[PDB]
Amino acid sequence: RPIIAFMSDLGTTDDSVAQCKGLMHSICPGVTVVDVCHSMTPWDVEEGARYIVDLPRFFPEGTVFATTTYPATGTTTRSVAVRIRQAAWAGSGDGFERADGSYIYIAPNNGLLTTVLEEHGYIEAYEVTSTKVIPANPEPTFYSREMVAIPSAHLAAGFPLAEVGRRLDDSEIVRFHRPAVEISGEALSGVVTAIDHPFGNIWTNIHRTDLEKAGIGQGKHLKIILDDVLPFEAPLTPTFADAGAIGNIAFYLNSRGYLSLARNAASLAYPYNLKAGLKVRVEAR
Amino acid sequence: RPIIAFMSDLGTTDDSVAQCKGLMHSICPGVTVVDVCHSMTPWDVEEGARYIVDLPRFFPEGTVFATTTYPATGTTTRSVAVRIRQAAWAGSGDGFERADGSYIYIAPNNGLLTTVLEEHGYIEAYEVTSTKVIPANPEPTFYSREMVAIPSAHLAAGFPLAEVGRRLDDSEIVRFHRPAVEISGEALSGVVTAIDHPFGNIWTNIHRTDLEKAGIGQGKHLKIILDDVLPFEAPLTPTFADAGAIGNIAFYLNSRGYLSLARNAASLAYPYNLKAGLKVRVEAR
Amino acid sequence: RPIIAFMSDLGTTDDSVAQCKGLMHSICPGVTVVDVCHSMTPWDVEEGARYIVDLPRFFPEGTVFATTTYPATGTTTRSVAVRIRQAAWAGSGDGFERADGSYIYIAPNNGLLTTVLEEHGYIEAYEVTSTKVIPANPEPTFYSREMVAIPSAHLAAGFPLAEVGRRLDDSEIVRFHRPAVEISGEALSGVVTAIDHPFGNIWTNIHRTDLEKAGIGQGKHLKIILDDVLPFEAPLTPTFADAGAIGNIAFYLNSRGYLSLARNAASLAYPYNLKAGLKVRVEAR
Amino acid sequence: RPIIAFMSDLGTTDDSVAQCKGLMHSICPGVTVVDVCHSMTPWDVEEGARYIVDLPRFFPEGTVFATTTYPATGTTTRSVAVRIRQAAKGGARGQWAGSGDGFERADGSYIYIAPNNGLLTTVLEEHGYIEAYEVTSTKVIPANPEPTFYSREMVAIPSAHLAAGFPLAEVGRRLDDSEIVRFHRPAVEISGEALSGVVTAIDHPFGNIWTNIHRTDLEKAGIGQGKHLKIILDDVLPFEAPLTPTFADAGAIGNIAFYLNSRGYLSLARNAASLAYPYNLKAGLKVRVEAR
Amino acid sequence: RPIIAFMSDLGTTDDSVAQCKGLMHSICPGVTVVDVCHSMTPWDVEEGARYIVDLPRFFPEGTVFATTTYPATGTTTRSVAVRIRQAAKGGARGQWAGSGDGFERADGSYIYIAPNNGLLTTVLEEHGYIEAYEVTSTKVIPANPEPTFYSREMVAIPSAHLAAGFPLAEVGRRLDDSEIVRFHRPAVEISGEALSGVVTAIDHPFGNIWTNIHRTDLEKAGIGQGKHLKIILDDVLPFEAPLTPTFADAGAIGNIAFYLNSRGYLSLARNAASLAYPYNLKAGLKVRVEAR
Amino acid sequence: RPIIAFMSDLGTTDDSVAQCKGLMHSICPGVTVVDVCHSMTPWDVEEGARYIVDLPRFFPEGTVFATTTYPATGTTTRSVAVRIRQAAKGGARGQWAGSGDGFERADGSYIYIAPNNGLLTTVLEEHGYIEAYEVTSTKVIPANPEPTFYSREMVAIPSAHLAAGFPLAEVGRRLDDSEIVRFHRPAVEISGEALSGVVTAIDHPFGNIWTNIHRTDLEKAGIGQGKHLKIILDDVLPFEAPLTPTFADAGAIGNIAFYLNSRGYLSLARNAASLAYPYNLKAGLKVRVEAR
Ligand SMILES: Nc1ncnc2c1ncn2[C@@H]1O[C@H](CO)[C@@H](O)[C@H]1O
Ligand SMILES: Nc1ncnc2c1ncn2[C@@H]1O[C@H](CO)[C@@H](O)[C@H]1O
Ligand SMILES: Nc1ncnc2c1ncn2[C@@H]1O[C@H](CO)[C@@H](O)[C@H]1O
Ligand SMILES: Nc1ncnc2c1ncn2[C@@H]1O[C@H](CO)[C@@H](O)[C@H]1O
Ligand SMILES: Nc1ncnc2c1ncn2[C@@H]1O[C@H](CO)[C@@H](O)[C@H]1O
Ligand SMILES: Nc1ncnc2c1ncn2[C@@H]1O[C@H](CO)[C@@H](O)[C@H]1O
Ligand code: MET
Ligand code: MET
Ligand code: MET
Ligand code: MET
Ligand code: MET
Ligand code: MET
Repeated sequence: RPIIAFMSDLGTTDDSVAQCKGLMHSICPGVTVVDVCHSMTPWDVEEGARYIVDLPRFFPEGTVFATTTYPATGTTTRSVAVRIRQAAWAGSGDGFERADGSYIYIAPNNGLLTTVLEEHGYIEAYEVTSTKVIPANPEPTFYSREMVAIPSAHLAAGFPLAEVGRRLDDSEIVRFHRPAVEISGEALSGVVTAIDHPFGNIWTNIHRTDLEKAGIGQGKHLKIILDDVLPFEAPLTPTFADAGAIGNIAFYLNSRGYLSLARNAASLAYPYNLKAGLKVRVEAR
Repeated sequence: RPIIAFMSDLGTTDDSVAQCKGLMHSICPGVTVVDVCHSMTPWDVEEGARYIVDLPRFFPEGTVFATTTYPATGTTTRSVAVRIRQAAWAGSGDGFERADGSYIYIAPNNGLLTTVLEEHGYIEAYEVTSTKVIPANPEPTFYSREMVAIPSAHLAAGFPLAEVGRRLDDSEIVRFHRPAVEISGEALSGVVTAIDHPFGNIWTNIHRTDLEKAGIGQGKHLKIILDDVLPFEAPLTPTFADAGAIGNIAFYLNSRGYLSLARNAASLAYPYNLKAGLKVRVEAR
Repeated sequence: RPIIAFMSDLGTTDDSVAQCKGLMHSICPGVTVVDVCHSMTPWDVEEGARYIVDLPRFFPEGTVFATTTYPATGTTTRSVAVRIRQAAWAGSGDGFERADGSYIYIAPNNGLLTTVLEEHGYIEAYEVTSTKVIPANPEPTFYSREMVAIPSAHLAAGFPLAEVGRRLDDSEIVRFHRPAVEISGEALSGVVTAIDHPFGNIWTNIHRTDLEKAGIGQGKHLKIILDDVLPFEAPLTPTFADAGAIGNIAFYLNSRGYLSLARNAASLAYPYNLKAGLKVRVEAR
Repeated sequence: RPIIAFMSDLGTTDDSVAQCKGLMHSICPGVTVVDVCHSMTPWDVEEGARYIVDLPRFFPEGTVFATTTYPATGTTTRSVAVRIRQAAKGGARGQWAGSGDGFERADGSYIYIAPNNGLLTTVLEEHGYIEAYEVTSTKVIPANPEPTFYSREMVAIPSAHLAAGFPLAEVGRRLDDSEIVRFHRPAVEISGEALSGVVTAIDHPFGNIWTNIHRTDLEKAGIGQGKHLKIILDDVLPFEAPLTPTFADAGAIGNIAFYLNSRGYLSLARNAASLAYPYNLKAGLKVRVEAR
Repeated sequence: RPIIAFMSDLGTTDDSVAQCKGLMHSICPGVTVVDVCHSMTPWDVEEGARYIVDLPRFFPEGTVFATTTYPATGTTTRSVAVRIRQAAKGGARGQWAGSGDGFERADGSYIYIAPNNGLLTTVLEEHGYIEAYEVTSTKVIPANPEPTFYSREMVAIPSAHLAAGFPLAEVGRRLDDSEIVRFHRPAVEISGEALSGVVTAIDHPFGNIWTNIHRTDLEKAGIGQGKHLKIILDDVLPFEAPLTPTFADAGAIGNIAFYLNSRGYLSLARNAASLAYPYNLKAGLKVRVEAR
Repeated sequence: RPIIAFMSDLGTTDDSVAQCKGLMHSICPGVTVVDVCHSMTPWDVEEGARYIVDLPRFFPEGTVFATTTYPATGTTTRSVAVRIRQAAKGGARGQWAGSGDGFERADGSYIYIAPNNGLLTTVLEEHGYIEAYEVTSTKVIPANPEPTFYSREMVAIPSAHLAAGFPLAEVGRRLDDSEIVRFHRPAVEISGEALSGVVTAIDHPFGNIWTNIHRTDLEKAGIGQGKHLKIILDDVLPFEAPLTPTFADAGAIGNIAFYLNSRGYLSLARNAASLAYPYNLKAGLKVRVEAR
């Protein structure tokens, strides 16, 4: 039962995604295509990375991840196809253990896989050039279809990964550089990485382990200032309801393990026009 | 061929729904996940109820409905899993008769299933606590995944419903209270329950049976006033085209059996900024 | 492995599409429903046509296309079901050749299939009236479900096309009339047919063959004026990156073969409030 | 104590109006410049016309009206300056303005000066005029006018000379009536028990709705105070109310009121609430009026 | 050289204000009409009140304040005209306005005329008054007032007669204090180290935030210049800053400042940046003040 | 008949401007306060500068310009008051304003008073000045200025004393030229057949586009009336048109026009249509000009 999990910037308003799915079913009969999302901000490689970095442990072994925003479409660039190592457990009971090397990502070689590779490691990476799995005459503006969707379907059908093209050195895989959290005492500086739609919760790049280094744990009183102006105060709690009344401010670690801000069953970011990229300062005593 | 029909407030812009689907396929290989919608207004239990109340007759028997907006995520609350009684026919010819007790809903116990239970009745309801079908260590902020998606997949795989947890008394199932239509002569008062996106038609809580009690039938001339200010007049007709010219006002019973307002092949609500919650007054003579 | 590719104006915010899919699975067990899109501008038959005209070559033979915007819902009108001739190749290598007569469209008879029929031709067309494949008592406002979704599933299950109703003459199939490109020297006049969401690229009705007639080929310097006011200049290039710096203007043939405008990895239409329908004038020397 | 009442499309965000006023004071020391408004939709002469046609009876005799939207600035066109005949009564009833029984205004006692582009159409129609002149004399306009600023050069500057007592007939040659540009207004159509017209304006900042159906139109149709009416907008919104003097007659806050506005025309509104703004109702919607 | 200071809800987009001014000049030749503002939210008497309560000390004695939002226009209601007692000192400190030590204003030297609908509540509260009269004499209002335009008929027109020297006591009968409509304002609540109040206004066009906590409230709570404060908005935004004279005392551009505004009330802002606009902060948010 | 021309960032929605005017009349009875505009973007001194630099030639000699955006209000800063030298000619051609050949203005005949924060940069640059003084005397400012309201305390109030004839040199000590704060403006870059600059302003309410390329810049580049030009905005929109006197020279309504604006700078627009608004074109876009 092959599965392709599909994340793109192709949108939800025309036939772009369906063209890809038709070909996926053409190449791999009985494939199941699971949509991640197709509404990421176009060409925002760091935003796309967030939508795909923690997928593996949720999916059956052998799942292929087709992940793409392709602003360099039509150029001599070629996609990269990678077998990751550690799935890094979700599910009922104690969850579902996944064996190493059980997932393949295929994407533009433009940094999209940066955090996937950082968190999971990888066993082998190849550039995708073989006309066995890509068109001999690719549509210049549609590499998300030609260089990702189509070869992802061959990989799901069991095309041997090592035959898609030559093996890449680690230096040939493009990566983006994320801003580091800055820690001084129990005072941390970071950024808003995302507005958690559709709730308007606010996600930061400050991880649980950053909090731990600052001696911040559950129940610690925090002050969080956004963009050096807008202040919030709350204890660190497991979840939204811990803020008490509807509308109250909660500080919590999100399901990804990162410090987040929210109103309890109300939207925090939207009424204040808050967006990703704002500076975050965290203070505890 | 097991089917899970999935309705959530999780949105369409990140990997939340895909995490659920991966696990559903992990737990129930060969399951088909049919998306209802994932864009309901967060925490609006009455809006969610509308999207799920009339699903059963459309689906093959044995379908599991995973339906969730979970503002109490992370608390000691537990989901409820319910086998409904009457499917309450759709399809070609005279439609498809569905046997009693053929569908299971699983949802937060927060009133989401209120109208499902009212229209279909139910045979048996259980709280979902067994670590055979939920995580032993659930992600606090993600009960829509942990307490709905994951156990819905076990139920679809044939996990016995009565083993998910203890059986609930009817008093333990939370319900919301809907405002009643008020009837005086052939004058009715109700509310706008929904803007019918993407058309901008206007749906009210005034049912066919309310109209019947007021002696209002097909062709009756009506005056409908919204929010005690904005007036419309038309005869009650079966459909949009019966208004005549494009843009003309039609009054009709929607596919759910409720009195609705529309412009013929044009949007009524959007140009006038009309939204759910407005008072509705209906007058006939 | 039957496939229905589903394009509608039913939206993504309620249970409308799921009601259709439930019935499709009810009628054709093991069917795969592939969503094209459901967010087309309601009742815009020319916009819908664009989303479905080039689908066939992407899909396995035997695929049924269920395509619908149905403003005449509830009237005596009946859908048309058509076996097209030429699929008109996509895929790896030299692509996937599709045999003639391998696809069926079913749609309102309201012009939606106009360009499908123009580009592919057709072998046979029927009105859909048999209560073997439509309801004996159709919901007046829901013909997209009753007259398209339901019979599309019977066709996918192998219901013989010629038995859905009587065979239509070509004169009985409604068509819309598209505005023609006007060519004078190497000066062309057309219109913006679409904003290419989510990128904000601008698509025109000026085809590669129109450019060829004007002696315009790759590298030719063009001036394009929108709405007789807003000017742009660039050489014709294969793709976005050929504009050079991020934000620079590119002129290119889109994946459909039509002259298009874009900023390189930035949105052209949105900052300038540009929308479909604007006049397009093209000048070369 | 001369007065220039100044209506333009120059806006309120830069020094354009002040340049005009500086010059008005330079030419007519002691002048008072009374702003009408400066926010009209640029180049909409029919909107501009509504802001100036009712002014004369409110002002002291001798007042000069400098009124201008000038899209033909810098061309060979020249402004028209005109002495009107009747100051004219106005309002829901038709009366002189002021305390007591109001202030009767003498004939021939106001001058309008404007681009000759139709801006004065309803001024001339409602007030009549004695003689009209094109404005060409370099005694009252620049010898070398700023091409893009005729609202200053050909309206503000000569209006101040006129306010200072410069003889109107010496601004340039007399115009024939046929040389005066006019726009054409939609007529009200009248059946016995009914009337059709149009929304002419949203009454800012309240959101009241003004139509072109005049008191005299109502009278011809046998409609007077207290008459139960239906007023349908856009053939889709059938409002019902009696014709009343004012908003509060509708009773509760928010209730629909039908009334003659302060210009003498049938209008709709909500009592101390905005009718047009919540529902995006705008000028140009068709109006049907029916006696019930 | 009489002055009428004119505050209305008539807006700045049509000829309504000019009609009023034309009549003011007709009645009081030589008058100067000083616009206060005309953009107040229609029918919001508490907002209108804030625009007029601090005016007297800024104007020459004899100045008449014509202040009006008139949703009851055209009813049997009549305007109130009143001679106030104390011009009153104001500001962050409480002083006379002007150069040097400021200009002391004599008592009984300003008249307000307004709809009797509560608009003058804080004027009367802060200044006191000698006598109040309903405005009924057709010496100073029309015999047949335009029903929808009492702001012109019952405020503008009589204000000009008063400016011209018409005796206040002859405008109509004396009112008892109980006949003067008043609105009720939220009181500041005071604990020893803390205070609760409300945002009364966003200070346009800067986006500063004004509260109802007055200097005298701070003094009662032992809070003076330099005191470290917390000001929490909407029980969700806990701003912290010392109380300072002005914006630049916050240091860097964009930093939060707490200060007494020019009306004497505790306010919050950013130094040469907008506080309220980027975050959609609006009047009505709860305020909690704490000494730190 | 003294005049104060008043430009501020105080806005048009509350009583701030009226407080200033009340005081101006208190100090200079008989003064006329001519509003320039009050809607400038707060604290944008370069925008404020554009609203005041062209004023002098339009006003009678002796006119005082009170011009203020004051983000440093309440600090030790003091306003600068200055007698300018040349009133200066202006416009597309460079001429005196007014009828006939215009009104020549004497030197040394206007005073500007402003925060010393660069607001007067282009005023001083284009007009020159005789002497500049810091404003400190309590004869003309309050002994105890309202900390947040220096636009009133340190500009409005002393401007009225100056209008009343108070000797400029007695407002405080003479400043050295180096003590006058200035902002720095982008220079136009000139190649033989081409020029680069910037959009300085959108011309509201029309949506015309103003650049910093001056008539004298065009002359240096050999560009005169009728010259076929290309003007590229943001290196993405290559407009083409001949240089013409005015908008209507473009022919049909909506056609692109290139012209020298009333301030003397190269501008782009559509003939009786808005260029900038439909496409969200704003100040700050780069400009390239090419002779064709
Ligand atoms: N204007 C554009 N500039 C650069 N890349 C684009 C543009 N429009 C679409 N694309 C890219 O083309 C890809 C499809 O091949 C999409 O994933 C998208 O990132
Ligand atoms: N700010 C919030 N307050 C309460 N519940 C939330 C919030 N954000 C997301 N959730 C809920 O968490 C659920 C996922 O477990 C979603 O269904 C959603 O209802
Ligand atoms: N107001 C309306 N007027 C005409 N058709 C409509 C309207 N609302 C929905 N529909 C149509 O009903 C169809 C469903 O049967 C949709 O495809 C849609 O086109
Ligand atoms: N782009 C434009 N096209 C035509 N006329 C204009 C334009 N911009 C301003 N004007 C006109 O110039 C006049 C000033 O002379 C204004 O009254 C205005 O109507
Ligand atoms: N729709 C309305 N309802 C009540 N009062 C109104 C309305 N429109 C304008 N007014 C009032 O009429 C006054 C003029 O007499 C204005 O001050 C204003 O407050
Ligand atoms: N938040 C603020 N920061 C700095 N200056 C301000 C602020 N609000 C108003 N001002 C200034 O105060 C002046 C009045 O003294 C105004 O001209 C204005 O520029
Ligand atoms: C991504 S834009 C170019 C590729 C294709 N035409 C599409 O719209 O998806
Ligand atoms: C619903 S918010 C918390 C759960 C998860 N992080 C999500 O975004 O869906
Ligand atoms: C398309 S509107 C009428 C059909 C159905 N009620 C729906 O909302 O889709
Ligand atoms: C309307 S163009 C003439 C006015 C002047 N050019 C300005 O706006 O500054
Ligand atoms: C506020 S209604 C009175 C004013 C007048 N009717 C107008 O707006 O023209
Ligand atoms: C710009 S702050 C000084 C003005 C005054 N505080 C006001 O806005 O009322």
